[PDB]
Amino acid sequence: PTYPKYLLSPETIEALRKPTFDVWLWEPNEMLSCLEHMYHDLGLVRDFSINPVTLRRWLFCVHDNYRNNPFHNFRHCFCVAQMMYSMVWLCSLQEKFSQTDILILMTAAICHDLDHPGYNNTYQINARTELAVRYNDISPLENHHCAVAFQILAEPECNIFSNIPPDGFKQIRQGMITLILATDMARHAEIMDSFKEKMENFDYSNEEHMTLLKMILIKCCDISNAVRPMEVAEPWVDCLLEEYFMQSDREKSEGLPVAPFMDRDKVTKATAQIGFIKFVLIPMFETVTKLFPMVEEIMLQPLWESRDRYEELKRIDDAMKELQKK
Amino acid sequence: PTYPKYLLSPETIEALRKPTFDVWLWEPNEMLSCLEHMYHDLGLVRDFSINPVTLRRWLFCVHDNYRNNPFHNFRHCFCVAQMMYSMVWLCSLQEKFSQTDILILMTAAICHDLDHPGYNNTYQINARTELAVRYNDISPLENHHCAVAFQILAEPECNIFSNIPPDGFKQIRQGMITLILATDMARHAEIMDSFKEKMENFDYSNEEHMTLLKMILIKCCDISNAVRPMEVAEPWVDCLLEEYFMQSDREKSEGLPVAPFMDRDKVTKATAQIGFIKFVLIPMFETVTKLFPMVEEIMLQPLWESRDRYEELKRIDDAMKELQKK
Ligand SMILES: CC(C)Cn1c(=O)n(C)c(=O)c2nc[nH]c21
Ligand SMILES: CC(C)Cn1c(=O)n(C)c(=O)c2nc[nH]c21
Ligand SMILES: [Cl-]
Ligand SMILES: [Mg+2]
Ligand SMILES: [Mg+2]
Ligand SMILES: [Zn+2]
Ligand SMILES: [Zn+2]
Repeated sequence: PTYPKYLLSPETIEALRKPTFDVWLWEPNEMLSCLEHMYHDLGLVRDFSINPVTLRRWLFCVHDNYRNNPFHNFRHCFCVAQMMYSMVWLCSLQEKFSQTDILILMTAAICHDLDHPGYNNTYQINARTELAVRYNDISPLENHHCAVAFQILAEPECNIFSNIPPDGFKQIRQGMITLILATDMARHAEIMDSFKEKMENFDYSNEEHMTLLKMILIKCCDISNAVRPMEVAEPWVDCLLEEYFMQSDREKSEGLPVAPFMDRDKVTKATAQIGFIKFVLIPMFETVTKLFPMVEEIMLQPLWESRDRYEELKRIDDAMKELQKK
Repeated sequence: PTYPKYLLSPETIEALRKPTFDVWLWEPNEMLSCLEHMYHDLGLVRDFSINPVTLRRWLFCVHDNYRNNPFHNFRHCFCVAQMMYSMVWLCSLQEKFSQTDILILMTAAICHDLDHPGYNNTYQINARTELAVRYNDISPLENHHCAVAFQILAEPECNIFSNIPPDGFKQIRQGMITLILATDMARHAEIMDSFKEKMENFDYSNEEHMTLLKMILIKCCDISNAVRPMEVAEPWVDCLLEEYFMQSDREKSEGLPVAPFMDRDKVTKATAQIGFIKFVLIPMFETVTKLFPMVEEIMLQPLWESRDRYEELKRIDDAMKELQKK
């Protein structure tokens, strides 16, 4: 009568293009079909002569190399790449960007957290891990993500880039690296600044302007959870906090600095979200809206709502804990 | 390491181009992935804007509409379509045919036995079945295969021709009808003569000449299982005879006429093959070799070897019956 799960119904194909898409409904293989579809639908399979079979193997290998972390997992990977896919449609990015650029944006989005250990850079550096030693305390996680990405692509079976002349590869690889390395939150302010600076007299044919825009785009998708509808956004926060508490417990247990923002004893869902939405998320999207007006209605709207929802929740949190003493 | 069965190895993708391909090793879902690969690899998806998912849904629906016959089943249609794909490479057919021609050839190969009951035309006509009545004793099975083919494509989610302009559709539809109908073995000698007549002075840009070549090609692929290595060829013969025996049993049991060549009592495997190879297969391929010289060494040769092998088995079979029969 009807078809297997991995064949996407036309309703799904439609919803995939929109930020309201419910990421929680799907299972690993379903998600892999979606990612696969994105590559065809954006015409990347066509313009880069990607063998459609290689692509499936690549996607599967990528899935294997994500870990069973509360937040930094394949579902998140999928979530980021889906957001990226929405923005290509919403902002008509194919008008402003070459196909190469779109290829870079999508691949980097899929790859950006490969083999995340579930503990942040500060953990690596303070605990003097293999990765910190290997990368000399310079964005060890992001370097490793990027290294794993190209290890997968160096494998013949998984090499979606096999039909691209060497000079194209070099350009793609350089783009991915920049993008994946830019997801390190430590660099946030720096990148924001450079962007804001160039944002004063922006030129779509100045390569350094474009590079920064791509950087901002991936950063946007990276932390775009709070942009999604409340039902979808809310569980992600719990997962993130779960991961943070796991780290601080270890850090406490081994005698390493604990970040207050990760401390089980100091942190509440609302206080965590409020400053983050208000001071990191909102300003970042505000700046993007100057280039793409539609972003306000689609991205800023629900962020404002989330801000208000969490501010109100804090009032509640405060009133309740006040009650329990005086 | 561990890729699912339905992700085809690069070795598999490779062997798919040769007529030595072992059709028996594969589960339905793998056979589906192979047929999918063919449409991409030949540029059919590209040149006809076939929605990659619709292709998959279409293939699945086609699968659903094949029956569980000993011979006339989905593995057979896969086998036929795989042989056709080999022809395209072996004989460099893309230098001779439009992409529209290829699409007709592939699609008709896939659709050519849809919903086969396991009883041939002679059975339908003599038993006055519903199909024989519907089609007035004119190639009733083949007509039925077609109708199902187009009933499948009439479903929007299965319609791999959605983005083909109406003229193109009419042209494809006409081609497919001609080819599927040419698979009725009652017409074999008629078609051979027409082709041989054209063969005296063959014109690659005469439409009548090409229509006939395409008819011969589908006919070749249809009975081509006999051209594969012994290990692959022989089981098919047992399957066909199972179907034949099932029918002749019914015909005896219902007082209908029985064809000698389908008779449990009159037929040996060896004697059936020798006859078929000598008076149907070899002459057909011999005349095709005059247009495509490479066919001799890769079809005709295995056929000669086969004919010799079965001649040996016959000597041994005869000796066995010389011990029974009282
Ligand atoms: C406060 C900030 C440095 C830590 N931080 C973060 O890095 N990401 C990605 C979040 O989604 C987030 N939410 C609260 N804090 C967060
Ligand atoms: C009965 C059999 C020896 C003849 N025969 C046949 O008629 N068709 C259609 C085949 O595909 C086939 N394959 C092997 N023999 C075959
Ligand atoms: Cl506001
Ligand atoms: Mg990260
Ligand atoms: Mg038939
Ligand atoms: Zn991330
Ligand atoms: Zn057949």
